[PDB]
Amino acid sequence: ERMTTQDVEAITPQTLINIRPVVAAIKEFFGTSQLSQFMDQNNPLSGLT
DNA sequence: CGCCCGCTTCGGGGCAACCCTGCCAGTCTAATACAAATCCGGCAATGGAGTCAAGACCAGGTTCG
Repeated sequence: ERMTTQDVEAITPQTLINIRPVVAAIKEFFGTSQLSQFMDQNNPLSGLT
């Protein structure tokens, strides 16, 4: 999107790349997903299992 | 000639147990300019509401003649 609206001979990948949707996807995977489960450690066997 | 209807299939809504147990989800042209409304801060009319000091006032329980 901003590869066009930005003026040429002025921009740089510091001004192009937005890391905020990237970091949000990782944080919404490790938080609040039904595979990012809470570590069930009431003994070493269930910790392993 | 074009005209219409009986089975077939395609789709579409409804339902599929019950106790506990858990707890808070997203993104960009950017500012001026002005006016009505609102609000809040400070004296300034209070007079009402409370507070004290003083006393007058009884009429009854306590003591002397």
